Amino acid sequence: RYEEIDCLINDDATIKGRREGSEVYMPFSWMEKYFEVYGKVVQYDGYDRFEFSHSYSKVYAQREQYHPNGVFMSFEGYNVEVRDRVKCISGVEGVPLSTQWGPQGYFYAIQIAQYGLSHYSKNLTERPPHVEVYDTAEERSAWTVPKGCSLTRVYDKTRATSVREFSAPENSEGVSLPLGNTKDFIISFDLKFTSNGSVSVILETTEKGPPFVIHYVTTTQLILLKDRDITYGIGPRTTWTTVTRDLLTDLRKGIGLSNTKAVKATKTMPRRVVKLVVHGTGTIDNITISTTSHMAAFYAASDWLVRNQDERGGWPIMVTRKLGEGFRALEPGWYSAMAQGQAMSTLVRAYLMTKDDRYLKAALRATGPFKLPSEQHGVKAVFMNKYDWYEEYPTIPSSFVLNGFIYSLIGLFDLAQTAGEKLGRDAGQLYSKGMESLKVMLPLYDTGSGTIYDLRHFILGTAPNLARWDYHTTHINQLQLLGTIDNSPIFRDSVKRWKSYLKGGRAKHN
Amino acid sequence: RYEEIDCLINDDATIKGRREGSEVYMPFSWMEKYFEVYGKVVQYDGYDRFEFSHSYSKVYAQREQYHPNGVFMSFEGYNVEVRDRVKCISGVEGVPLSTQWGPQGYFYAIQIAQYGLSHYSKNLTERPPHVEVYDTAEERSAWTVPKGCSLTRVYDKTRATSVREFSAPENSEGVSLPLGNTKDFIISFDLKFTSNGSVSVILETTEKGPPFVIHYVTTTQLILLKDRDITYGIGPRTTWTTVTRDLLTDLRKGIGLSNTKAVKATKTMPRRVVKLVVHGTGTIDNITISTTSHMAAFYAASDWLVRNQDERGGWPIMVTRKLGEGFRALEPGWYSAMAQGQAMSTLVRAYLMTKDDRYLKAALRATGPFKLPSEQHGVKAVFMNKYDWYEEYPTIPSSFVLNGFIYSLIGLFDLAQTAGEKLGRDAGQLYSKGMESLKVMLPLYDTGSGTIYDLRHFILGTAPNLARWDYHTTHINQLQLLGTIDNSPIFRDSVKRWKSYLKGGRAKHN
Repeated sequence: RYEEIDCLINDDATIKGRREGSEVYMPFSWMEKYFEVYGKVVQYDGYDRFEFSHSYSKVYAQREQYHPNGVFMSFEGYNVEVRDRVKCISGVEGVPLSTQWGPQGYFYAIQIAQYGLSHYSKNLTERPPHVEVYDTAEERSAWTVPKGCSLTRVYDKTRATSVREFSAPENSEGVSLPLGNTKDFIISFDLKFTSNGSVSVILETTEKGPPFVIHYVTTTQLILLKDRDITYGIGPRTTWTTVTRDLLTDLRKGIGLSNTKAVKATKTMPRRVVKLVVHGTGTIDNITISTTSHMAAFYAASDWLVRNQDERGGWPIMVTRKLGEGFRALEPGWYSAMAQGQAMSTLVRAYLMTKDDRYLKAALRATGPFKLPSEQHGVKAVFMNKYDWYEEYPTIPSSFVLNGFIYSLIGLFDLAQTAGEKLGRDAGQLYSKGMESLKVMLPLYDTGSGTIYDLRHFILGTAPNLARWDYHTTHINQLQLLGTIDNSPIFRDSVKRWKSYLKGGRAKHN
Repeated sequence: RYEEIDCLINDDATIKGRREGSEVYMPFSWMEKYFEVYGKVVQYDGYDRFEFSHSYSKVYAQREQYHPNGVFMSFEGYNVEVRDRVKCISGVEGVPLSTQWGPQGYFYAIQIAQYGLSHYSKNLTERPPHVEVYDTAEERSAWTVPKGCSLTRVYDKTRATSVREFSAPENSEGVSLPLGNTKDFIISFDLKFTSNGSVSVILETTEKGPPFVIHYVTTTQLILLKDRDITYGIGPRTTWTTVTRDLLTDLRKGIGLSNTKAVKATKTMPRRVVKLVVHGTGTIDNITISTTSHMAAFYAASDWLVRNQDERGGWPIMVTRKLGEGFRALEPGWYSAMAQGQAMSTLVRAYLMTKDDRYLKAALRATGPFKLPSEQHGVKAVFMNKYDWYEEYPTIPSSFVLNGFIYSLIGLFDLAQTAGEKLGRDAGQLYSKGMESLKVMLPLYDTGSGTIYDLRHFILGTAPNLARWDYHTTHINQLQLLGTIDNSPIFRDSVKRWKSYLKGGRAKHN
């Protein structure tokens, strides 16, 4: 005798429930939206279970105390390049290009840094990649050489082993080397062009029909799509470099090419790296395909940061940013505490890896914007005349975004610990001060059931800007990290309570 | 084909749900506790409905702009004396006595004031009471006069009409007057004793067996219970007074008499006021029974306030109060901004009714504690060195309870508006300043889904002390009141959003 029963919701709408004796059952289709909760029917052998969740995303399981040369917080599980705000990985720079606030496309230091840190972290946690090297057998030849082209083993005196000298007119089919990899999709080759040309990779995919071809060309063009040809300019390449490309990413970013702020999603996947094809004149060597190539990405990010830091020690964001109603628009050229800090964390790791002082010097200079107020090309805000804050968005009036601030602090900590007592005193001073403000202000972000993203409600006198669940777990990840390098009860206590919110826990009411 | 399905909740516990095709139904017995929501099965002609609610308690429907001589906020629907924190209504003082923080029993100005304001408000909104007058016919006699007693119509030269002179030994049955009221339970009589004695009221109730008897005796005893005899001392009564007693309250407070902080609940109700019985010598007149007697209660509260105000203009709370972990205990003698303000609101109404300046003078003096910091026998706190606050609990460190602060402000407004430009300038100055702080600090109490009771989380660095729903609607009631006397957008905007929280509305997340 389950019977249908009408359910009046807050004296407004009516939904259809079920009743069995004294028990009333309410439909999840209503619950999902009403409570903003989550549910899935999951299959088992001969039965299904319904799996309910109060929240989404998960808190990172720390394995040890945080240290500057180790994994960066939870970034071992963070895929930066896959997101639709990354238009592509530049062929010239080898780092992500952003479209998040301009469809124009711009290099954004936060993305570039996070690209570095995530690959850095994954290098520490993953099994080693499988690696296949091609064209490495006794004389002579695996290459296909059409009429009018040439491919010769030659000796470059600046190098230890022979290389391959190629010649193929642009209108010819080019010289080609069979690859045939069906498992791994990170390609690298050492390259030196003596003319305009291209290295093309032929890629069979899950899309029925002809393969896709990705053309890496000697121009500064960013990205192009025409039918099944995707083009990336990689610059002149007239001195020896190692080119490393993630074909999975390069393929999908080409497929999803869009005039909008977001790359179109695709389910298309690569199935076989068929062969490589070269047009022009020059030399090539060490043609390899690997499961992953994390450290190369890390160094590309680290080197981009060094080259693009300005005289003030900052990485200027050259797009206008309007944080919302009540906040003055930020004109191009603004700095971000988060950008500065994430860059420090990347550069410190690069320094510790190489002892190349250009990395340390860049990091030390990055402290510059932290010393100036927001209206003076800086990043410093003051909460109610007492507490220094390093702004993710240096707005007028101040905005006090939590996650970006803590990222700035982790950057300062990396730097202070690495530069040592004399050189790292400025960073260590900025850090200790920021940490004071953090410990004091942290309760202002706690709703009793989740967290708030910024202090917009108090600064503007408006509704709280509540943090979505993935920012909530980010907040937790950040505090548990800090909890390993600072023994204050507030970090362990906040983490414990903030974790309970993920399972529908709440602060007590009176 | 409704089938049972297991429901995994946050990867922890499993409950039994129901499934019909793609719809999953979850049991309210789990929902009620998990989401802390509310539900009732309500009967209709031939069917039941399940009525779901996100919250409890309701927001008061204002009918006009707030003014000092009108109803006090939502108090027309507030029953003060019925609560179990009120031990009884004193026979001597005619106002509530509290046991909330001491089972000892003490007079608490907040309760006394609210008793006054609620009865004041109900006088404005209710239909007039039915009123029955007894012993008012031509000579001579409705009285029963046992052997050895006397009851005579006599003339007191200080009074316009004859009174009844009584004489009955304490061990006699007393002289008695039939009443017989089955509908109304507020008894009053004019009284002057010339000896020790008592006026007893015989009350048939829903409890089977003999009637209860309430004895109003010429001692200072508070309240006693022995079998079906309840005793209240009303003092000597040796000069003419009007005694007014709510028999419903007097009965239940006697029945539920307890050595604890809380009066025991009872379902016992009065059914008939049978008769009145007098022992001793003296005179009595104007014996009446009414549905309600609101203004008498109002004046009893107003007069208590005048008599019990100290030299500093305050009503000292003479019990220790420990607000919670992190707050130093308050030693007896502390003041409350809420007590001060509620008293002003009562005294201003009394003044406006009577033009008796003793009421205005008391109110003006009540401003005293607002001018001193909490550690200096005052009520003033300062939020982060910038914002004056009037504390409900003047704790160390400061506590910043919202509802009590706003009550203090409504009191200051009543006073400022009533005392006029010269006399009311101090109150008007304290009010304007408090209102500045309120408008600025209000967002700190908004969780995005409810409100917070105080700022304990920020002052102590701990979990938010979330406001239960009835304090949430109190907050709303208070802001919509303020919204009628101050046109700032923040009041109308906060009210709108805070109201939506009652129906499961939430601030947007990012």
